[PDB]
Amino acid sequence: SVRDEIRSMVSDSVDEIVDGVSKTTAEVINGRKSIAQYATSLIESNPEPDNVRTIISQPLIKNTFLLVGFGLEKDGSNINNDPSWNPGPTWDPRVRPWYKDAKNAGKLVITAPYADSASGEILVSVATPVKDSATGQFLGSIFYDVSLAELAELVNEVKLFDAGYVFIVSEDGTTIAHPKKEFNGKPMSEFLGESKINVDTHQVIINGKPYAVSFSDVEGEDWYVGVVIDEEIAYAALDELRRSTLIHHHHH
Amino acid sequence: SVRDEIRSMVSDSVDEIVDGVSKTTAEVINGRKSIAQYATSLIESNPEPDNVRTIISQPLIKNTFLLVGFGLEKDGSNINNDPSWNPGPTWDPRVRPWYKDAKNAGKLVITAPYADSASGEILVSVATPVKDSATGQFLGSIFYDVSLAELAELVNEVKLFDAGYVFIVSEDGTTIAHPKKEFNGKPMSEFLGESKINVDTHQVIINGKPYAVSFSDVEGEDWYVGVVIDEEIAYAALDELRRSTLIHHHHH
Repeated sequence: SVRDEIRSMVSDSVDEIVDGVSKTTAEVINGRKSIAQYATSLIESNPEPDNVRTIISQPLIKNTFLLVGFGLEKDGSNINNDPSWNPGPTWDPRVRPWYKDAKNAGKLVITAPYADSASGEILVSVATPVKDSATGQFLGSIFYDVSLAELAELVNEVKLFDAGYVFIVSEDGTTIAHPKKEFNGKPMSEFLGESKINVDTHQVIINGKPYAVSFSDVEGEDWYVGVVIDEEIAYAALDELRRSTLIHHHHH
Repeated sequence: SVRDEIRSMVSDSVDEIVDGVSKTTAEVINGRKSIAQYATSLIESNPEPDNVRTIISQPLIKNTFLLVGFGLEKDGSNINNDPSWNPGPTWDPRVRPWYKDAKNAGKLVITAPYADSASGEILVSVATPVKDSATGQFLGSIFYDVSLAELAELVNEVKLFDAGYVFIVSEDGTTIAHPKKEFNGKPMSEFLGESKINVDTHQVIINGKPYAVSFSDVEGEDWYVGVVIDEEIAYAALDELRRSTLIHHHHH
């Protein structure tokens, strides 16, 4: 009954992977949100353009986000942290989804996926409203852009026996991050066949071949981490481990 | 040969635990170092006391560190982020280990454990020198205090089968964080018997009982994570898992 022991380990492995990655993802994303909130709070204390630039141009900010910009309600001007960035002459921050999301929420949010103004790539942004200390009046919003390809790479650093991959979706099945960039912002049905999240681990047929799919909620956003695993490949990897370990122990 | 399979899983589990925790620890500590560097860089841009206070008094800073203070070379004054903190009337930041460590290193460092001036608790600090923009002359140093009890709790969040615990030591065997506060800053021999780090997983006798001990380097500091595990307890936990899984599968 070795086949049984290993098949059981595969099934359990699928669940432990998705649970672990959802915890990892929550930690990373919450960390970035906290950095964004800190920068925003400093800006609210003194929103003078030079001070804004100093706050958003430090290595921590440059390395944590793709791009950061503060758009002003008064005139649609912006202060950003990349002199090379140019969204075109008619760009108005006040009509962008990050700006409206933050304005309407009145607190830090993460946007749904949308197409970047300059690059056209699908991304999400952490977005915060800026209120002046004295009056609490809306001065504008700040975006902190998040690369979805980077997020996909990050969650796939997990060991998966070469048997599949991890992805992130929102509660309605919208793809947040897939190893294949083409699916970002698109319905997960485009790569899973299934359109809605079924949290219980289950089999799915893709390209006429069976895969195990499982999900786990991400605490802090309305996202889930999903995994797609070829259990035949996983079984082989684990069986190899078992045999290799035995042999090695005979001579050590 | 079920005993063999499980004993093997225990041995492998010991190693995977220490490796995983050392990766986790590196990530968390590097994150805190990056936040400290960011705050320091903002302060260097404008070290006026009110601006310093604004930078260090935000929730992110308050929540990431126990306490933050900027000590001045000129007169031994300080600006800190806790009006309730009082180290006594003769406290001079310029003679403290965090201050000298940062001054001498000329870059961000983490101190060896030392006794806090106000509380007497053993802690470590992230410490950074502050140089003025124009002249690059030393203005003073900033400490960002790290709770060792919190760090011990953090690294012990890992699942250990109720079979033992995780700790952190520096390369010379000095305890950085132990679940039992009494050992912090003391030689690891006080709880392990062994005085030097042996990275290969090995058996150690403690209180006349055998334990498996393993270590893994932490990238970014001269620290190691160690684990002490009762393999008899671990075997039982894993055997229970195997049996429970089998039974559950018979009816599901």
